[PDB]
Amino acid sequence: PSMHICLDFIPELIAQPELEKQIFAIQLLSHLCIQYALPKSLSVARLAVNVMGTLLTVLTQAKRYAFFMPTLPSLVSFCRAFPPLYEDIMSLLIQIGQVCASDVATQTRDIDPIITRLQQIKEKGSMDPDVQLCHCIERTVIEIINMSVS
Amino acid sequence: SGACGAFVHGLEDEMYEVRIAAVEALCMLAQSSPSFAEKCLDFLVDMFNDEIEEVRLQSIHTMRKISNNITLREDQLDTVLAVLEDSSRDIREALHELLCCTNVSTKEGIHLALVELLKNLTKYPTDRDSIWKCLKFLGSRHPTLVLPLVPELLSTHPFFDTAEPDMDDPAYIAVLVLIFNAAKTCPTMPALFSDHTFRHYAYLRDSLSHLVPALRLPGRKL
Amino acid sequence: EAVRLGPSSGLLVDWLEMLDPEVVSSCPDLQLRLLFSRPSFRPYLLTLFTHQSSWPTLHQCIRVLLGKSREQRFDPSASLDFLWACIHVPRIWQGRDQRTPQKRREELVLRVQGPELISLVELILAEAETRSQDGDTAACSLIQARLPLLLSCCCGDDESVRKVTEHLSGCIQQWGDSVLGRRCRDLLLQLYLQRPELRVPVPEVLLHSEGAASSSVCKLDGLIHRFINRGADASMACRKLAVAHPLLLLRHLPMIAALLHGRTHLNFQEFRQQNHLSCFLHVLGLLELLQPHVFRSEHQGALWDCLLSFIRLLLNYRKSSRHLAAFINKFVQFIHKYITYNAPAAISFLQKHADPLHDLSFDNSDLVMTA
Amino acid sequence: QSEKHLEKILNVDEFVKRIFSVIHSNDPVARAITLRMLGSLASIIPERKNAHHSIRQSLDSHDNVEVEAAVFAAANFSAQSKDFAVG
Repeated sequence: PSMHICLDFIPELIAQPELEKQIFAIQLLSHLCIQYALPKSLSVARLAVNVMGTLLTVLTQAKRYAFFMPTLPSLVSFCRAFPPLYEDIMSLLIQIGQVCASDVATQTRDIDPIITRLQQIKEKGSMDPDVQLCHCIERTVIEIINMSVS
Repeated sequence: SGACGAFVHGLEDEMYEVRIAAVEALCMLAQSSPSFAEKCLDFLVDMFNDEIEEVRLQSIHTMRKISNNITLREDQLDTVLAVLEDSSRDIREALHELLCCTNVSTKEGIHLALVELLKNLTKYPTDRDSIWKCLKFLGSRHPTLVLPLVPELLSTHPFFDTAEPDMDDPAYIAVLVLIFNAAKTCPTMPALFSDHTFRHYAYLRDSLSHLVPALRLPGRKL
Repeated sequence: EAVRLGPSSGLLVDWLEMLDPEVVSSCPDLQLRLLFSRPSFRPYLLTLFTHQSSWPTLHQCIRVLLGKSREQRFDPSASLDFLWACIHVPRIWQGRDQRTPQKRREELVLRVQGPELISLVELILAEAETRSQDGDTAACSLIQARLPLLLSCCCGDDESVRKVTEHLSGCIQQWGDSVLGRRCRDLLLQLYLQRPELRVPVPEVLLHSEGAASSSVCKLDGLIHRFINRGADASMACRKLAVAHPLLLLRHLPMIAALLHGRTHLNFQEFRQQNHLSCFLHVLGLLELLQPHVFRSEHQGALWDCLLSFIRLLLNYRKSSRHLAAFINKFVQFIHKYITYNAPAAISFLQKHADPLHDLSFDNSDLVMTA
Repeated sequence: QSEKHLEKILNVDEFVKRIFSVIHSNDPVARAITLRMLGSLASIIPERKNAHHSIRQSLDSHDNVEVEAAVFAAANFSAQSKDFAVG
């Protein structure tokens, strides 16, 4: 029960030059928001969404993949805990998606996930990192939609 | 064949010793005949600004004796303001007994009466028992009229669940007991409750039973 | 188990906890028969087996007790609170914060299997048919009390779907309509359960989780009607929920009938923008979309007659029939309600006898007498 | 230890407030010590509703020492305070 105090050093943990510290801070804040619901928690979650959105344009592909693979369930839990953030998250997701839409078309692939736009989700191996990131984005959006609709 | 008045011309004519007899005849004729009340309640309400300590209590009495098959939509402000103009130590209990046995048309009158009782509580905390009893009677009379007002009385948030009020606050226990008394015949009362409302009901029910009734909450037992 | 030792029985109980550390240690069948049978020291031995047995043995006892078996080798009266104690063992919750769960969905649950849950619900519905002196309301209270653990042991949409699709036959001591109607607590959106509940027509006061959203939508619609972007879900989501889940609207009709009571205050009906024409048309359309629900069973007249009196007062206090489509829609709804059932007319005649003396025109005499 | 010298206290409200201001912490040992202290003061404040509510809330807490302290305080406050007994 003494985990809420960790919020007081969650932003300080974000402003770190190491990507692992930032990912861990984002995940810890995600769990704290899915556990505790406070206006301060909402402010820290908004700051985390902002610092995640500003890190999309200052990271290379090899770092973008490793930074945005674990941190998408964090956005899912942020949506589950804070309704008013929905739009922002969606916008953010869209941006990231479009970035991936430009990363897959750059180099030739083996599965070609571009034509898979007209596909549906099926309830419920070794691939390309960009294709894996696209699939992770799609899956997290599906979970967000299923949580908000139900 | 009737070609006279003495009903709308016999009130504001002379000293109140005849006004008392007039309102006595009025309540005596309204008790027997079930009709005639919908057209005399306006006249019985608008006679409150009489600046006389005698006509006020008599108006409370004649309204309490006719508190049946009557409505109240906008005539409440002219009959409730008798507690702010002066102390009226012996008239306040009569006014509270009147306000609880009557019926309210819409929820606006309920909200007005509630905020006025909260003002009387925060200004005069020496008669909290009468306030709790009148709120109990009001909740037992018509519990539906407060259903669209449950999330508006207590401070609740759909995704925050914070700002817990004080336990021993004489301002929140009144709303709590009113909700608990209106929770008797409501189909889905705990659908809009907060997290601490269940434990507040569990504590108030086991401490006192003359104001908080028994419910069927899923958290509680028996 | 055989001798009827009155006073010395407790002494034997001592020998059950002095030379026998684990209950299921020597013979499982005899101990299972002694604990769960078809006496006095039963709760003490149950507490001993709950707080003194190892976890593999406890899971084995749970899986052999809740298994598919019609031999009646286990008492469900003890099985229910045994499972409730095994789920709420104080060692499982050692020192975490007191009473801070997520009311939207419980995460920490006890996972079960298909046939295990099937046998569990079977024995639950079977033992709840005795009714020696409980009556009818006590059975519903017991079902509501044991519903939390029933929803906690499954924790899944597939399990809920498998539960709602299993409806037994018979006509004596069914007790299945209550369980099929209890789906409103889990916010179930299955059409089969809704159809079964509509066919059963069983009125229940069960606490629903989706009732809060309906109440909030109704309050928002009322506020938007009384004030005049909030009008989007005020007229499009309400009727959708009505045509999809009519039971929720039928149960919320009490608090809806208490609204729109501003007709007696403002008798002009010509200067109001939406506080006298929007909400009335909305509730009239909601009642029109529930033709099969207007002629339903009892426990709804207190709302039906209230809505009828409100509509009559709104029509009488109108500015000499200021609305044409609303009056025709109300007349059509009244005719459909009188043709679908005879109780609606017998209950509304007391108000019609007085309403027929207000208009006395060619409009009120319609029901009073393509492709 | 000093129980007989407890009724000769002039300022009781401030003392009880300073004692109770530490029961809202998240430390279970601190809450248990506060409950034991309140139970030790069950001879001078048998009508404080805040103490009754605290004992009622912390009686079914997820702990081991706080539950025992709540039981001790409940026995002390049930010796006197008929209302606490019936509650």
